[PDB]
Amino acid sequence: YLPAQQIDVQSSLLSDPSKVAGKTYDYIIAGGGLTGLTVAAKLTENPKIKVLVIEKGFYESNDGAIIEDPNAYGQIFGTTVDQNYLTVPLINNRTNNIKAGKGLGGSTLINGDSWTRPDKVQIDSWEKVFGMEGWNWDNMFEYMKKAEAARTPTAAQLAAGHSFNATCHGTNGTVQSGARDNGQPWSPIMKALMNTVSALGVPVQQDFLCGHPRGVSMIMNNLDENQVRVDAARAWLLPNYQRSNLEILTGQMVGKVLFKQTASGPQAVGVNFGTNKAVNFDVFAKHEVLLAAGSAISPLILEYSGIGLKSVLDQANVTQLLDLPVGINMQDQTTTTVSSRASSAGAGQGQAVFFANFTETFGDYAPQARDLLNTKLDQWAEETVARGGFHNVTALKVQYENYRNWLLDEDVAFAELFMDTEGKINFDLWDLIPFTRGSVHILSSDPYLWQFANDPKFFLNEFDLLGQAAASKLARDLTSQGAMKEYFAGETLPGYNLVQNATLSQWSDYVLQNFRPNWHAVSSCSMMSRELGGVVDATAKVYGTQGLRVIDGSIPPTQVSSHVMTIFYGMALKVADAILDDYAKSA
Amino acid sequence: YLPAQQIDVQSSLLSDPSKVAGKTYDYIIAGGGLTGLTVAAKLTENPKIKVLVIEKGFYESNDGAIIEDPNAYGQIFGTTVDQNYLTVPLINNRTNNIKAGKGLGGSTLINGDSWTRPDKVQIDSWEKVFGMEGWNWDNMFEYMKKAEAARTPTAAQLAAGHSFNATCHGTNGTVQSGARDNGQPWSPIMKALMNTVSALGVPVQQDFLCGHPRGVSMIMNNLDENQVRVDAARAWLLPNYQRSNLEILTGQMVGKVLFKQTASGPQAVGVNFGTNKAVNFDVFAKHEVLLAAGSAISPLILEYSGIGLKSVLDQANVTQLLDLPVGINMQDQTTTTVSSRASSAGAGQGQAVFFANFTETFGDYAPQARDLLNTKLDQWAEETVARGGFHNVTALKVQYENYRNWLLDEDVAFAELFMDTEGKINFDLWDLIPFTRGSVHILSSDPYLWQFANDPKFFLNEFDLLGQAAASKLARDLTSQGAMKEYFAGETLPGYNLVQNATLSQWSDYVLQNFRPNWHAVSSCSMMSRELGGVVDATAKVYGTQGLRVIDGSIPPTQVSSHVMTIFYGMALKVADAILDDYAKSA
Ligand SMILES: *[C@@H]1O[C@H](CO)[C@@H](O[C@@H]2O[C@H](CO)[C@@H](O[C@@H]3O[C@H](CO)[C@@H](O)[C@H](O[C@H]4O[C@H](CO)[C@@H](O)[C@H](O)[C@@H]4O[C@H]4O[C@H](CO)[C@@H](O)[C@H](O)[C@@H]4O)[C@@H]3O)[C@H](O)[C@H]2NC(C)=O)[C@H](O)[C@H]1NC(C)=O
Ligand SMILES: *[C@@H]1O[C@H](CO)[C@@H](O[C@@H]2O[C@H](CO)[C@@H](O[C@@H]3O[C@H](CO)[C@@H](O)[C@H](O[C@H]4O[C@H](CO)[C@@H](O)[C@H](O)[C@@H]4O[C@H]4O[C@H](CO)[C@@H](O)[C@H](O)[C@@H]4O)[C@@H]3O)[C@H](O)[C@H]2NC(C)=O)[C@H](O)[C@H]1NC(C)=O
Ligand SMILES: Cc1cc2nc3c(=O)[nH]c(=O)nc-3n(C[C@H](O)[C@H](O)[C@H](O)COP(=O)(O)OP(=O)(O)OC[C@H]3O[C@@H](n4cnc5c(N)ncnc54)[C@H](O)[C@@H]3O)c2cc1C
Ligand SMILES: Cc1cc2nc3c(=O)[nH]c(=O)nc-3n(C[C@H](O)[C@H](O)[C@H](O)COP(=O)(O)OP(=O)(O)OC[C@H]3O[C@@H](n4cnc5c(N)ncnc54)[C@H](O)[C@@H]3O)c2cc1C
Ligand SMILES: *[C@@H]1O[C@H](CO)[C@@H](O[C@@H]2O[C@H](CO)[C@@H](O)[C@H](O)[C@H]2NC(C)=O)[C@H](O)[C@H]1NC(C)=O
Ligand SMILES: *[C@@H]1O[C@H](CO)[C@@H](O[C@@H]2O[C@H](CO)[C@@H](O)[C@H](O)[C@H]2NC(C)=O)[C@H](O)[C@H]1NC(C)=O
Ligand SMILES: *[C@@H]1O[C@H](CO)[C@@H](O)[C@H](O)[C@H]1NC(C)=O
Ligand SMILES: *[C@@H]1O[C@H](CO)[C@@H](O)[C@H](O)[C@H]1NC(C)=O
Ligand SMILES: *[C@@H]1O[C@H](CO)[C@@H](O)[C@H](O)[C@H]1NC(C)=O
Ligand SMILES: *[C@@H]1O[C@H](CO)[C@@H](O)[C@H](O)[C@H]1NC(C)=O
Repeated sequence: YLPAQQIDVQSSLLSDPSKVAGKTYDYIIAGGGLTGLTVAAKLTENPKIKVLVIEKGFYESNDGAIIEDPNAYGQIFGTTVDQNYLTVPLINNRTNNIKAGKGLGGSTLINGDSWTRPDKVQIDSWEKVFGMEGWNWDNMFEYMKKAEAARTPTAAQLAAGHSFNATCHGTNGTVQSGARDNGQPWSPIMKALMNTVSALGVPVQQDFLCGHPRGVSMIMNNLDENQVRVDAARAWLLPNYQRSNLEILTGQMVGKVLFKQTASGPQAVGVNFGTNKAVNFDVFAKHEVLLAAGSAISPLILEYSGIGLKSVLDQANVTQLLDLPVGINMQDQTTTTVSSRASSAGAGQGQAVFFANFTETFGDYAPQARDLLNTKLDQWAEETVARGGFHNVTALKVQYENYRNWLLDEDVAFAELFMDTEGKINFDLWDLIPFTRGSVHILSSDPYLWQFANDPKFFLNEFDLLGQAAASKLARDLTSQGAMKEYFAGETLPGYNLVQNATLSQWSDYVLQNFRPNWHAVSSCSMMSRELGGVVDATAKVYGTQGLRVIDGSIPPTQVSSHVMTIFYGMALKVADAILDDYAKSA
Repeated sequence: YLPAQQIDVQSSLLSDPSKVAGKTYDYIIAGGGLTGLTVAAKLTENPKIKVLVIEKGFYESNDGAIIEDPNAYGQIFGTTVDQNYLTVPLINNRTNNIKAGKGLGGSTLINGDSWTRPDKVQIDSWEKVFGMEGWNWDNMFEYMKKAEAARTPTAAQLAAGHSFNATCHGTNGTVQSGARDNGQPWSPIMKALMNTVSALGVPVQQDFLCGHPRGVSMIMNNLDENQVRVDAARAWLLPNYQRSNLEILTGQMVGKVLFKQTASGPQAVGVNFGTNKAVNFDVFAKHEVLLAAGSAISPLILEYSGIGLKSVLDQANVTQLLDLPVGINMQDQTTTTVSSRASSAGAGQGQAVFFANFTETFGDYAPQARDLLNTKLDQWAEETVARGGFHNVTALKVQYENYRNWLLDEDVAFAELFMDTEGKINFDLWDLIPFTRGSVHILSSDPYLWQFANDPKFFLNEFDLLGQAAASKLARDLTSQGAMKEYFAGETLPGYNLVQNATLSQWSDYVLQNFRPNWHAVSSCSMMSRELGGVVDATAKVYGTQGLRVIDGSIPPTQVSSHVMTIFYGMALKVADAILDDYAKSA
C-alpha cells in the first residue's frame, strides 16, 4: 500500500444546510452509503434529474491508510467514521456496538472488502418465495456483474489458492475487484485448509461469485490495482461529484420524511434533515425520497415519520401515518472468533473463506440439528413473534421453511468461517442463516436524538446458538486437523478460556458470552410481498405510500451466504432502474 | 416528575460555523459541559468579556424526561447526547463504552445526579502534596458551597434515611440540590443498610458534603424543587444565554488550538473547529483558549495541537510543539454490580451510598491488602510507568504514597457502594482510589477523525482488582446480612454466575470479566507541579504555553471519594476567578 493522491472531494460538496434548505430536488436520498451513492450516480446520469444526497458523514475516502488500505481494517472503529451504534443489552446482558460507516460510502468505508456473491437459490427465493418479481439469480447475477470490473489473479495469487471462474466476473463495471495482495509472501495455510477440507470431501476453489458459494476458497476484494479500497464514494461519487445535478450535503442527518395526504396514501414530498430538534430544515422532492441510511436507520426514519407498528409509534409518541411492519424481521449474524498461532512456516498473507453447509458445520450433531429444523419451526416462529422479532407467525414460518429448504435441500452454506493468516490461523466465523428475528425501533419522537432500541435478538433462537457453537467448534477442529495441523502452534482464543475437548454444549455457553454482531443486519424494511410482512415492494416502494422507497440493506428479505456488497450494488442498480422507469412514466 | 414548558435555548444559539469563523473573542471555551459553561457564565458576568463556547452537541435540557427526570437515568445512553466513546480493548479483551454527555451541560445532562463532596484530605493534598497553591479543602469547600442552593430534606426524606449537616450546604448558589423524591413510598432498605453497617461499627448518616464521606448515607442530588435535573446548561446557560457577550456555537468540535510562537513559548491565539478535516474554521481568542471538552477529549485537543509526549505525537504524525505529559496519569474507576431482588416489603424508592474505608472494604483481607500497599508501591509505580500510564516513577510514587496515606492513615473512603432500591437491592460499586494510571492519546493527526486510544488500564494494577473484588464481595455480603437479610429475596447478579461462597480470588476473576468504566476519568491533564508530571498549574494554565488553560475534569490530580460534580463546579469557579484575575491584570 502506498498513500497516493487523493482528490479533496469534500471541499466541492455541500456542508452548509442552508444551501439546500427549502429547495426542491427531483430525488432526495437519505444516506450516501453503498446504495445511496450507487442510486445517486445512476439517477444523475440523466441531466434533468436533480438529486440531493444527504449524508450524515463526510468524504473520507482520502483519509489515507485507515480507509484506503484494506489491511488497516478495524482501525477506523471508534473514530468518527464509525457510527458505533449501541444495541440494547443482548442475551449476554451486555450492550454491543454496531460498526457501520459514517461518511460518503457508508459501511464500504470500513468493511473487510470481501467480495463474494450469494447462493443462486437464496436470490431466487426473493422472487419465488417472497414474491418479488424479477429478483432472481439470473437477473441479479447480471446486475452484480455490471457493478464490477474484476482483474484475474496473478500466478502467486493462484498458487496461494485463488481460483477464478471467468464466466462469473464482470470486467467493465464500476467497482474494481481483485485479489488482495499486501506484498507479503503468501501463507501456505489457505492451501493447507483447502487440502484439509478437500480430504473430507468439501469443495475447494469454487469461485464464490458464481452462485453456489461452498467449501474453501480465496476470495476477491473490492480493491483497485493499487490495492486501494474501492469504497462506494470512490466508485460512484469520485467520478461524478462535479455533475451539476448531483448535490451532496454532508454532515447532516435525515430525520423524517415529509408527506402530503393523497387519496392513495401518504405521498413523500421531502425530508426534514439537520442535526438537532431545533437545528433542522425541510427540503423537498418533486419525485421521490429514497431512504438509504442503512438497515439500522432507514426503519427508524420511517418510524420517526409515522410509518411503523402502532405499538412502537405509540410508545415513541409518534402519530401513526401508516401501520407497516417496519423495523422487525431484522437479521444480523453472530460472529465468534477461534484463533490460533501459526508456526513460522505458516507465516505470510492470505485470507480464505470456508462456506460450510449444514452437515459440514454440524458434523456429528447434524442429525440432531436436522431434527430441530424439521420439528421446531412452528414453535420458533411463535416465539420469535412473541418477542417482537416479527408480527405474523404464518409469514415467519414461510421464511423458516425457506431457510430450512436452503440448509437441508439446497446445500446452501450455513456458516462462514473466515480465515485470516498473517502469522495466525484466525477464524472469524458466523452462522449465516439466523432463525432469530430482531427489531430496530425508535423509542421517542425526536429523530435527532436517535433514541432507538436496536435489538438483533441474537441467540434468542436456540438453533442460531447451536449453529454458532458448531461452527466455532468446527473452526477449532479444522485448525489442528489434516494439513492444518502442520501450521498449528497453539490456540489463543478461546485458548484456555474453553477446554480443548469442549462439547457443543460448552461451546454454546462460550459463544453466548463471546460473540459480537456480524454487523450485517438486513431485512429491517423487508422487501417481500405485503402479505408476507414486507415493508417495500419489488421496486423498493414502501407499501401504501407514494414517492418513498427504501433502497439499502434494510430491504433484502433474507440473509445471504455471502458478503453483501456485491448483491447490494446489484440491488442498488436494479432499484435505480426501477426508479428511472417510474421517472420516465411521469413524462 | 412533570414535563413543564421549556425554553428553546437552542434557537438563540449559533449552529452556523460561518457566523463565528474568523471572529475574535476574548475567550474561547472548547466544550460547553460542566466546567465550560460554569466558566463561560462567570466570565460573561463582565459585559465587556466576549466569550465563545464551542460545543460539540446542542441544547438538550428541554428534551423532556429523558434528560430532565433523574429517574430516567441511563435511557439517554446510546442517543446522540451520549458521546459513547470507545476504549481500547481492556484487560478482559473487550472494548468498553465511555458514557459522556454530548450537548450543553456535557455529562451533567446524562449523569446520576449524585451530589456528594470529596474528603477534605484529598483536596488538601492538591495543595499540600501536588503543590497547587490555594487548592485545599477550606478554599474548595467555600467554592463548592457557593455553587449550590440546597434544600433541607422533608420529614419523610429524613425518616427514610436522609441526614443533613446544615453547615455544609450552600443555600444561595446556582445549582440547586435536594433529596431526590420520585413520589413513591420510601424503601426501608436504606435504613436497613444503615442499621446493618452501624451494627458493624460503620458510620451512618454522615453528611457527604461535609468533608469526610464515610459510611452509609442517603445523598443530595442536583435537582430543583420540581425534581428536575439541574444540568450545567440549566444552571449556568439557561439564565444567561441572552447575554450579548456570551456566544455559544453548537454542533461543532474544537479540533486543535492555534498557536503563535513567542519568546516565552507557544501562545494560544484561537482554535480550529468544525466537523471534518475539510470542514473546519479558525476562530481567535484575544485572551485565552480554555479547554473544557472533558477528560477524554481535552488531552487529545492538546495532542492534536502538538502538545504531548513525543512518542505519541510521532506515532500520530503530529509535529510536536511542546513536550508535556498530556494524556497520561488518567484515573477512572472500575464499576461492578451486585444486584439482588428485594422482598415486597423492601419496595419503594431510595438510593443509599456506602463510602467504605479500607478496612470495611477489605474486611478479613485487610492485613494482606495493607501489606501490598506497604511493600509494592515502588513496583507498581515502575509497572505503571512501563505500561505508559505515567512517565516518571518517582513522581508517580508520590501519588501512590499520597493514596496510601489516605487509605491507611486518613480513614478515606476507598470504595463506594451505590445502592439503588426500587424493588431491588442493587449495588453499583467501585474502588474509588485506583493505583492504575491510564492514558488517552490521539492515534493520527486529523482531529476530526477523533482516532484515539482511550485506555484506562483498568485492573493492570493488582490492588485495583483486589479492591474491586473485595468491594464486590462486600456488596454481596451486606445484602444478606443483619437487617438487610429481611429484604433479601435472592441475588440476580452475579447470581448463578458466581458461587455464593465465592472467595476474593473467585470474585477477582468475576470482576475482571464483568466490570465497566465508572466514567469518572480524571487526571488526563493533571493539575500538579510540573516536576510531579503536571500538565497544568494551579491556575489551570498549560505549562510552557500562554493563553491556554485546561479547565475540566482532565485536571484534578487525584481521584476523589465522591461524585465529582460538586468539586468540578467548585474547581470551575476557582479557575474562573483565576482567569478573571489575569484578565484584570491585562488592563
Ligand atoms: C485476552 O486475549 C489474550 C490474547 O488472545 C489472551 O492471552 C493469550 O491467552 C492464550 C491462552 O488462552 C495464550 O495462548 C497460549 O500460549 C502459550 C504460549 O505462551 C501456549 O503454550 C498455549 O498452548 C497450549 O494451549 C493451547 C490452548 O489450550 C493449545 O491449543 C495448545 O496446543 C497448547 O497446549 C499444550 O500446552 C498446554 C499448556 O497450557 C497443555 O495444558 C496442553 O495439554 C498441551 O500440552 C496457548 O496457545 C496466549 O499466549 C496469550 N497471549 C497472547 C498475547 O495471545 C488472554 O488470555 C485473554 N484474556 C481473557 C481474560 O480472556
Ligand atoms: C442476564 O441477566 C439476567 C437478569 O439478571 C439473568 O437472569 C437472572 O438470573 C438470576 C440467576 O443468576 C435469577 O435469579 C434467581 O431467581 C430465582 C427466582 O426466579 C431465585 O430462586 C434465585 O435465588 C437463588 O439463587 C440466588 C443466587 O445464587 C441466591 O442468592 C438465593 O438465595 C437463592 O439460592 C437459594 O436457593 C436455591 C434453591 O432455590 C439453593 O440451591 C441455594 O443454595 C440457596 O438456598 C435467584 O435469585 C433471575 O431470576 C434471572 N432472571 C431475571 C429476570 O432476573 C441471566 O442469567 C443473565 N444471563 C447471563 C448469560 O449471564
Ligand atoms: C464492519 C463491517 C464489515 C463489513 N465487511 C464487509 C465485507 O467484507 N464485504 C461486504 O461485501 N460487505 C461488508 N460489509 C457490509 C457492507 O459494507 C454493507 O452491507 C453496506 O455498506 C450496506 O450499504 P447501505 O447502502 O445499506 O448502507 P451504508 O453503506 O451503511 O450506508 C448508509 C449511509 O447512511 C448514512 N446515514 C446514516 N444515518 C443517516 C441519516 N439519518 N441521514 C443521512 N444519512 C445517514 C451513513 O452515514 C452511511 O453513509 C461490512 C459492513 C461492516 C459494518
Ligand atoms: C454516566 C455518568 C454518570 C455520572 N454520574 C455522576 C453523578 O451521579 N454525580 C456527579 O457528581 N458526577 C457524575 N458524573 C460526572 C460528571 O457528569 C462529569 O464529571 C462532569 O460533567 C465532567 O465535566 P467536564 O466539564 O469535565 O466535562 P463534560 O461535562 O463532559 O463536558 C465536556 C463537553 O465538551 C463537549 N465536547 C467534547 N468534545 C468536544 C470538542 N472537540 N469540541 C467542543 N466541545 C466538545 C462535550 O459535548 C461536552 O458537552 C457522571 C458522568 C457520567 C458520564
Ligand atoms: C454438505 O456438503 C457435504 C460435502 O461436504 C455433502 O456430502 C456429504 O458429506 C458428508 C460429510 O461431509 C458425507 O458424510 C456424505 O457421505 C457426503 N455425501 C456423499 C454422497 O458422499 C452433504 O450432502 C451436504 N449437506 C447438505 C445438507 O446438502
Ligand atoms: C475504617 O473504619 C473502621 C470503622 O468501620 C475503623 O475502625 C474503628 O476505628 C476506630 C479508631 O479510629 C476505633 O475506635 C473503632 O473501634 C474501630 N473499630 C471497628 C472495627 O469498628 C478503621 O480504623 C478504619 N480503617 C482505616 C484504615 O482507617
Ligand atoms: C463457474 O461459474 C459457472 C457460472 O458461470 C458455475 O456454473 C460453475 O459452477 C462455476 N465453477 C466453479 C468451480 O466455480
Ligand atoms: C400472515 O401471513 C400469511 C402468510 O403471508 C398470510 O397468508 C396472512 O394474510 C397474514 N395475516 C394477515 C392477517 O395479514
Ligand atoms: C458538619 O459539617 C462541618 C463542616 O461544615 C464539619 O466540620 C463537621 O464535622 C460536620 N459534622 C458531622 C457530624 O459530620
Ligand atoms: C521525576 O519526578 C520527581 C518527583 O517529582 C522529580 O524530582 C524529577 O525531577 C522528575 N523528572 C525528571 C525530568 O527527572
